[PDB]
Amino acid sequence: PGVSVRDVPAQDFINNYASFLQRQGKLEVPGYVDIVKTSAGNELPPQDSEGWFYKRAASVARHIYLRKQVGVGKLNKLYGGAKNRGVRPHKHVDASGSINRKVLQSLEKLGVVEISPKGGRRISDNGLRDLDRIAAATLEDEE
Amino acid sequence: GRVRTKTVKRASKALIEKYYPKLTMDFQTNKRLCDEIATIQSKRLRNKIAGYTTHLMKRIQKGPVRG
Amino acid sequence: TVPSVQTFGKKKSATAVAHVKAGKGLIKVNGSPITLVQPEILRFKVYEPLLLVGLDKFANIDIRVKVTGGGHVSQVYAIRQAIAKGLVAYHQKFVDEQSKNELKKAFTSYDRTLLIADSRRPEPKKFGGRGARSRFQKSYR
Amino acid sequence: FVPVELATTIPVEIQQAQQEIKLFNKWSFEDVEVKDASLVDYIQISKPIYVAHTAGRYANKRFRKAQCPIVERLTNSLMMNGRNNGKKLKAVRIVKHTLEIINVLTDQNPLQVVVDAIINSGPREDTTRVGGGGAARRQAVDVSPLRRVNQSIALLTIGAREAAFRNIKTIAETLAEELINAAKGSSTSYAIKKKDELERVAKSNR
Amino acid sequence: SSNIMLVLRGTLEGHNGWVTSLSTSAAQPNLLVSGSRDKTLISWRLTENEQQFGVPVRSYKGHSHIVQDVVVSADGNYAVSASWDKTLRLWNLATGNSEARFVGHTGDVLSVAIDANSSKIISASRDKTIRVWNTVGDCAYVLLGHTDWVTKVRVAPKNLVDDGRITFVSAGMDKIVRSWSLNSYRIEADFIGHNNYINVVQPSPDGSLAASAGKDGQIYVWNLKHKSAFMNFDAKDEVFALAFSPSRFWLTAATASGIKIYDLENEVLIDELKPEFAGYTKAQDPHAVSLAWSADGQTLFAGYTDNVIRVWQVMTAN
Amino acid sequence: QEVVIHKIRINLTSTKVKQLENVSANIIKNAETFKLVKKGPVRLPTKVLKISTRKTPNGEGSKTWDTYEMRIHKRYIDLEAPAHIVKRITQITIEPGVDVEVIIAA
Amino acid sequence: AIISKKRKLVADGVFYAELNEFFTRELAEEGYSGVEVRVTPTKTEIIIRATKVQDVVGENGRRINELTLLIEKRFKYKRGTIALYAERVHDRGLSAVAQAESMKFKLLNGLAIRRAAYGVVRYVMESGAKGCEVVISGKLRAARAKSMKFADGFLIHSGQPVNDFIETATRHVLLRQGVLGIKVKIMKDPSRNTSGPKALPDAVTIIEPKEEEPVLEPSVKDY
RNA sequence: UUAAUUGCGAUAACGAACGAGACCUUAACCUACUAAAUAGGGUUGCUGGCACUUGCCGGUUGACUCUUCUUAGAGGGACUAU
Ligand SMILES: [Mg+2]
Ligand SMILES: [Mg+2]
Ligand SMILES: [Mg+2]
Repeated sequence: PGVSVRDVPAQDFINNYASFLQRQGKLEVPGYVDIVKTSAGNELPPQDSEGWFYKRAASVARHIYLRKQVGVGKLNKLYGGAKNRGVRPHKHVDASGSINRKVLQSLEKLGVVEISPKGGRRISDNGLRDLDRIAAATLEDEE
Repeated sequence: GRVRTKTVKRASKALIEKYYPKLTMDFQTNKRLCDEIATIQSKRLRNKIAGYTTHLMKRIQKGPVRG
Repeated sequence: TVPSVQTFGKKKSATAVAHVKAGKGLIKVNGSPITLVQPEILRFKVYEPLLLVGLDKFANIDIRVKVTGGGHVSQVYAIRQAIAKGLVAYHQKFVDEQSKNELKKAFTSYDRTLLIADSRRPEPKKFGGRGARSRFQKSYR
Repeated sequence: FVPVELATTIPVEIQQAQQEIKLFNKWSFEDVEVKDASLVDYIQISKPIYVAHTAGRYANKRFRKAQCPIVERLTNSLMMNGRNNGKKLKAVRIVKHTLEIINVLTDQNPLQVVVDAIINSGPREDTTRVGGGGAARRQAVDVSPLRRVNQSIALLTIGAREAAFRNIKTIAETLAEELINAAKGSSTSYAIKKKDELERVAKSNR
Repeated sequence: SSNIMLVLRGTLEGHNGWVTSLSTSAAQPNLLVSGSRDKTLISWRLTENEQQFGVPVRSYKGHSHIVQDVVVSADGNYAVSASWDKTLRLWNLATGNSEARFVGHTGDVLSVAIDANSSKIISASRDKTIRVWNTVGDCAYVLLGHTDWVTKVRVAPKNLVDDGRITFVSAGMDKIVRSWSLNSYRIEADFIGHNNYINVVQPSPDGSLAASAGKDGQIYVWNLKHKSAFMNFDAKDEVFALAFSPSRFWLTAATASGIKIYDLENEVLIDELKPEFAGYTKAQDPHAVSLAWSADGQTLFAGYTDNVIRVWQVMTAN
Repeated sequence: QEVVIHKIRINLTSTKVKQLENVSANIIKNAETFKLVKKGPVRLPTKVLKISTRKTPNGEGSKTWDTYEMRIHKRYIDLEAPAHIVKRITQITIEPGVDVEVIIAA
Repeated sequence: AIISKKRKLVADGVFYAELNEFFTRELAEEGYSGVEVRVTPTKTEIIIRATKVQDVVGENGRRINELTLLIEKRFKYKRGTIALYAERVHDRGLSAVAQAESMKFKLLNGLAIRRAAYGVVRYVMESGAKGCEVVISGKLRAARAKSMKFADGFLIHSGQPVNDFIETATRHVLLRQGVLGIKVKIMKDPSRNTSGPKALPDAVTIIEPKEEEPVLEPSVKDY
């Protein structure tokens, strides 16, 4: 009857997207991978190391698909959490913005994410198609 | 918790005394009657009075009552 | 022109507006199908308006729910409430009364919150305390 | 009997668990007998619930606590200790796990086992601190069914919590073990031991 | 008296309040539109299967207070209700839709009355005034009748050939029953007779007979086409509703005790109706609020305070 | 001559509710009299201005607080008319306490 | 121009308060009671209520004009955008502030305090008020200070009908040994209200029924 | 008896006032009104992706209309009702 991303278990979809990205090789890794925090209020870099920036990218793409217009600050806000400030109560701290920006740039390069009027970023038609395909694949796997 | 004050009960009694014909049984009608006749300032107070009157009426249809 | 009604569900702060339409049998929450929602352990709450009265009523009714406010659990509850309302509303409007009554009975017997929206609401905090009733630690030395 | 699909197609499992039996987490609330005269009407079962999470207005009146599904009560009890406090989803999950464990071991309905545990960890006679002046001497006294239920519920939870304090044995497993001990009156369980002690004390004081 | 020993058949249940009015349509026999205190309006259709003499079809949720009096149109498509929320609503029966909202009354609307053409509506309210409406939602004649409450307005049927004037009687908490005409557009006669307070003034299938009753515990029948004084019955208790039948010169009156049935001019006070209830102490008991006869003269429909609509049937002794 | 229909937005702000309502009613009446293109008196969410003060001047005592709150009623009305007519409408129907405000033109 | 709406409102209030303060400071001998502000098109309308109107007026534009000028200097308006109007305080006894002022004046003059209080009470009564309460706090003979309390009539104390009917006034009187404080309450008649509720919320009065001679057997009036 | 000198009562006291209560603000309900491109929807234009039959998720203040959710005016509603 028809498939879209909105109809898929989310985590699984994300995983699939990541896998696809890996297969491609195409994205542009800036080379901050295996050095950086992801969120500036964290005790550790990723517990996968080799990759998961792909995963992040996929997640971002999914988010974009879900919404209309998405920016960098917003992304940071979404992805950041509660920093342990010592013997002091926790606070919401925005994620590493540069990484997000890089991801966005990569997406743009690929042809998935597109700069929009008003401000921020939306989805490209090719990108949408790709997403749909991924969703379909996921569904098939589930079946 | 719910025990009615002088300003409810006395008023209700007075109403009953004045208007036993045409102040009958069910609540809504009684309330309406109260609204018509008595110069009650608040709504809630009026409602309370009406309720009390209804109660009194109910009590009446089982024998006479003091005061 | 299609037979359709607009029923809501409310819990705490959360509101879920469900549009019940004539057609094929769609149950969608924020655009995503009923099969998801995903606090996951509370997935069966959202199923309770479906399975308590049966999928037989759902063959012609299409439900599109938009959920805003509250938390997650609350949102789920609201959605459930909306779903419960919607079918009943439809029955009242475009089907028949007996059926509606039956549905109500089915709902009412298992859980109260499905039709009657929950009474409870946050008590305001007042001074000299952390919460609404709980005061600070008084000390006499 | 009869699977009919819609526009948004539902998984088969859900369809299966529908009209005939209103199953709990994924098995029947039916069978499961209250095998005790007294503690009937004070252990709920009967009304078939799907999740151990209802909204509930159970502390409103007086005996609104008694009309609450026992699973829910158990979950609530589990919810305790301030670090854990709130977070009922977690409690529910734990309960589910426990149920699964019970199903795995000695079969039966896990619900039945739970019921048995509840029955067999509620003390029959308690002692109140009545001095007749101020002396710490105690008096032998009968116990309400509701009270018996409540204490039983508490005790098992407490035991589970204790077990969980520095352990690989995730709370759920511990809880299941406790339940097993209770249903088949063991004295290796904590709650049961406590109950026994209480009984002994009562006997002494009488 | 003679033959007809009335038998309880069904107890039609599906309400959560006092069923304050019921009416069968002037042409169609199978419909019975029940209005209640729970703001609803349930349409019942005659089935004649086991106990269920009728099952619910359509509930008309669209009022904020008591639905007090309901009158069906000439045929059986429109149903007009009078509510305690100062308005009236015109309903389409097969649909589940409302049509017209009647704004004007500065007080809770008690009784509605539609004409034999279903052209000119007229309504009485706890307001001191009676109003003329049409099938759009528009005010015509505003009757400045009584100095106290108006309670019941029902339009009388006429056969003897045309006048240009249709006639009705206005009950009140004013002690005075008053007849009007509408196209002199004004008064016919004042039927001063009641000592206490009037609840119901009901015209018959005759037209020249209209019974008046209330808290008085008495039933003062009035002659309309001669404009003159007539019969006065005792009923002991307050009369909640009056009903004539297309069966005889019957008069069925709902008292505070139960339901008392009389012959009109050969004044015999015959049959009483009282059902059973569970529990109960002294002078309470659920009394019938409003009763309707079917156009056949076959079935008594009795709406109770206990939410139930009890159906009584004609059963001859031999 | 003058009659070219513009886009007119009129703001009303006060602390007194009744007065504001009266003003609104007056405006509507005026509109009716002039029978023009009308958008209703759209009501904006009332703004409660909060203040918290220790009841004490000195500081000694049981720490008791005040909640001095001032509620603002803001309501707008949209009209399509010539400006002169609007001016005429708004030059009268002024009650003390209510702030009458005109945007005027698109 | 270009200031937040809530903020603007706040500022207005502040301005009003300031004006009131100024009036209290200046027009004490004239017996100032109340100010009204009307921000109409072009001009701001300040209505003053004082006991001595003539004095306020001056040499028909001697004192009032000066006041206007001062106002202009202060809040920065154009010469012709502020107008002042002195008025009669209708019933001086029903105004608490006025009463307080009078009391203060009396004290200054050197009247017996108790006597003065009594006089004030009498005046209030005459004015037709339901109740008066006058508290005079301070050192009234001897160093150890005491608040004397002179009262008559009704009075309420608790609830929302307090801000409805009870009018209050507090003025501190300066004397060469220490400060007095004069606190005056007036309970206005609920029936004589103009705008608002016309009674105390608890007061329920029922109307009387009319006489009946009803029965006397049917009969019909015909037309 | 009640949260209460709150009442029922008993009674050289009788009827009253302040306080309590009433009140007011707020929080709850309103498919009943009065409304909205500074709230939200519906159809429908154009339009993006889908399965590819009609059907599903979208982007656009392109139209037209609606007020359930929204805000907030006027009301109603509970009086321990049955
Ligand atoms: Mg930590
Ligand atoms: Mg008081
Ligand atoms: Mg108080």
